[PDB]
Amino acid sequence: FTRQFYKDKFGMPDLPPVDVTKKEPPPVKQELPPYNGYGLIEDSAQNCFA
Amino acid sequence: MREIVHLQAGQCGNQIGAKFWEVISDEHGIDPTGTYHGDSDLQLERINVYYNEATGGKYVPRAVLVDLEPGTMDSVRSGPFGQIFRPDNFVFGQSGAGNNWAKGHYTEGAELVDSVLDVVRKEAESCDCLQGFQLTHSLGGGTGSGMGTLLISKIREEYPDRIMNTFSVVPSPKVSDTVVEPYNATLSVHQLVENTDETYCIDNEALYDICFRTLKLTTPTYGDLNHLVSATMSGVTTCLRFPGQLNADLRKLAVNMVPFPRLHFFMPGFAPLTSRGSQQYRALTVPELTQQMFDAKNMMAACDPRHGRYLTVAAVFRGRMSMKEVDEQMLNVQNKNSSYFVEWIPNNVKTAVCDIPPRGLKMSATFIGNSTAIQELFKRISEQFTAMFRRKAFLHWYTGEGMDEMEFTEAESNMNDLVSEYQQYQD
Ligand SMILES: Nc1nc2c(ncn2[C@@H]2O[C@H](COP(=O)(O)OP(=O)(O)OP(=O)(O)O)[C@@H](O)[C@H]2O)c(=O)[nH]1
Repeated sequence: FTRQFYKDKFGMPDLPPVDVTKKEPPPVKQELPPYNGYGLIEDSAQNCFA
Repeated sequence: MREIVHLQAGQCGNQIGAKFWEVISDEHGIDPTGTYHGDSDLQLERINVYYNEATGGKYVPRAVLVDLEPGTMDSVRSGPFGQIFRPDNFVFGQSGAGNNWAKGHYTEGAELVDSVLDVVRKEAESCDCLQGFQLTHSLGGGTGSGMGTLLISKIREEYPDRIMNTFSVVPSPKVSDTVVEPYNATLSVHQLVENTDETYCIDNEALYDICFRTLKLTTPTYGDLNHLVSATMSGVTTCLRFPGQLNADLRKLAVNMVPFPRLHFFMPGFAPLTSRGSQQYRALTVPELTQQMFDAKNMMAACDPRHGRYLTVAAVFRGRMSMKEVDEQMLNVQNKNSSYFVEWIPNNVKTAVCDIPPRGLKMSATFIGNSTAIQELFKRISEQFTAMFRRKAFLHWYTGEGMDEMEFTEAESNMNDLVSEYQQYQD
């Protein structure tokens, strides 16, 4: 309503809103401490999670 | 020069021969093919303790395989390193094992011992001067026992001046699968102890307990167990091939460990086995190394030495160490449990410090100690043998093969003598 009121009464062109928000990057998940040599390259993954 | 030739016997002598040789080859950077890819000058320099050197830089492992059923030999053959093994050494017979100690000791071996002896003395002549031979077999396993008893018996007179190092798997006390296993064990142990000087006792249950405890992986393969035991053996092997302050000699260990003529049976233990998050959750300090190093749970041979004490102990450590930390930890362990050792020889501990680390982790070690930790094992086998023999079941097979029970009597007699000797010395 404001930006259509201005376009005729005060005769105002377009003024789009500007994103005034604040942002942050994302983090990353914990990976696997590499193959110790004593385990299994696929089962030790499931084992060493939580 | 000092060097060693390997013998793998039985259908688990296969097991471990495969795993052990492949582990060493990966340590030394030899490809699965054989073309040496030199990256560690020292191991290139001292490869001769195990390996001859062939053209173009491949190295025969001076190891010999013995079995009866060609399928297992072909399977290990098919393994990633059967090509680095020998068509030369691939001697084998035609019969079926029958899992029969009697047949193995009298029928089947009677046409294989000849050829295998020819091969082994061929290799002995080929090389300069052995320290001896390491033989990997089973005591409960039928044909492994049947072969190995006769083989060691003959090589005893063949060379009375070398190291007959033997490695044996103890039957799971909870189950032997094969029900004649106690009979095979009582048959074997007599000649085993009579002929050998040093014997390694290992049991499957404790390795399974380790797998639950720190491996925590819940999906183990006997191959993973073999991976462990290969590292175990490598631990005591590293000394000879490596420089720095360390008494490497197996005869050194023998004269520092073996108090009496007939004490031979020893129990292993090893150093950091890294868990799920201990990789980044464990600080590698001599205190914690010794802490886990001398622990009941990490022990994996037979049964908790909580009941008994330790006659004598020996420990070798791989990495950049110094004497003060091992010294002070020795003081602490002596002053902590003044009773838990035998007064029979004060300061019953031996140390060794390999300068060379393993490839990937900084500090490792090997434990080996002689204790009163076999009483329960052979008393167990005593009750089993007595209970099954009192009605002489499963014995007509052996009568057909040509046995009699007087040898059973003398076997159990010698074994009870071992019990009595242990008890009277320590207790
Ligand atoms: N590589 C390998 N070895 C095994 C495995 N499972 C058990 N073994 C053990 O290895 C033992 C020893 O085998 P051998 O020394 O070849 O015994 P044998 O005189 O040839 O005759 P058997 O006792 O009937 O096998 C067997 O009794 C098994 O208990 C496995 O899954 N893989």
